[PDB]
Amino acid sequence: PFELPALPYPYDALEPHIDKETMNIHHTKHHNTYVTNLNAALEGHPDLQNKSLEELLSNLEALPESIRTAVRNNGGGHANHSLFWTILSPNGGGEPTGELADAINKKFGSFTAFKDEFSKAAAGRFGSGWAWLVVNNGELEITSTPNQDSPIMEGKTPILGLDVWEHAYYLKYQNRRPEYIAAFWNVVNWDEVAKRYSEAKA
Amino acid sequence: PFELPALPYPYDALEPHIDKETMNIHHTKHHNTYVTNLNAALEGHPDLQNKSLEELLSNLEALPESIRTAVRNNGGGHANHSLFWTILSPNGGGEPTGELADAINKKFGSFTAFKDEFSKAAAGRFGSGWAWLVVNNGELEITSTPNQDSPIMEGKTPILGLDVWEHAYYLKYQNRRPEYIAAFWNVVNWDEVAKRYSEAKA
Ligand SMILES: [Mn+2]
Ligand SMILES: [Mn+2]
Repeated sequence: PFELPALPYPYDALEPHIDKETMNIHHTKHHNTYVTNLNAALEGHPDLQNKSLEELLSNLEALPESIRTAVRNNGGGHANHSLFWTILSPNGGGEPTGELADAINKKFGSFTAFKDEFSKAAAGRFGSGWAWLVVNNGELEITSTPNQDSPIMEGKTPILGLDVWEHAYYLKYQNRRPEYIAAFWNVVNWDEVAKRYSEAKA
Repeated sequence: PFELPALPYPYDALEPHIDKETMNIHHTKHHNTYVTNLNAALEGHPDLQNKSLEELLSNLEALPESIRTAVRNNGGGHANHSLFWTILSPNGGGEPTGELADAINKKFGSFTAFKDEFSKAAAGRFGSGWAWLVVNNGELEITSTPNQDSPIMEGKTPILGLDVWEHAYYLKYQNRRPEYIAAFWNVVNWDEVAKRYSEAKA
């Protein structure tokens, strides 16, 4: 079944940009709740217990109506937060390089303009949701989704996401989401984003 | 123009059920932001500037296309928090009385049963939103809405509401929303809910 992934860094590694208390609660309680509920939803269906998260979220239409919403919300929660951890790093920040930077420069004109568009999208998502950079049939684009909806449901491959649920920033930033977004850029693991872009292109 | 209402009690008054810090921030920053953004969307539209919040939210389609969303979200936020403050009280708690008590026993069986299904409605609202006791053509019903949507848009009159945006409970309760839902019952101003129920029946 599905398992809570271990973090690749200590819970305080992202200070002062994300507080360790938030990292611990976000991971051990928010994320792990999504995993347990996801597993609970599929307990009665050996049909589905051997399918990847990507397969389930691409075939939401086919799942029984009794669990469709559970898989949507808890499967999305698991998929989104699993990606989130990997694209953070205490050694992150800076700018992308190589093929990825070249792709960003062509679609958005500059890395600066990409940051602005991504920050605007993250600030504009009313209520709970996520802001994404995705690969959509070989092309980069910025989008945002509500609640725990994953772009995989729309046939898009996420390579970078920013959780803008209030639980991701309230303890430290309270209502000041924009400076949580500003702080986010100092811990982005661009090497991981590039790896995911290299893989999504295929 | 619309203005941020004064609270009829100190920020200290609902302890230990709701922390003063949250009350202060919820009022002067979250709610205030909704009011200012509502007034800003209406600037340049003097035809809309003497219409009540109820009239605005009931005919969102009549509003121009470019401000419709701003009014739904910030108008809804203003209407919802305005009601929220009035149904909290340091002298609250207990059970309803009289007309409202009979209407609740009749429709839900008993105050305990109504509490149970109102608590589950509040807990089951995924993401941001509100739990409501509304009057719908003279009849009581429990419902919930996403984000800052107000049941006034559907033609229902809210007489009691519970804010379940994470900012409403995260500083004190973090992920434990049910703990916050349970504490909410100790500060409910049932007298206010009664006056509202009395007036919606007209
Ligand atoms: Mn989250
Ligand atoms: Mn609120």
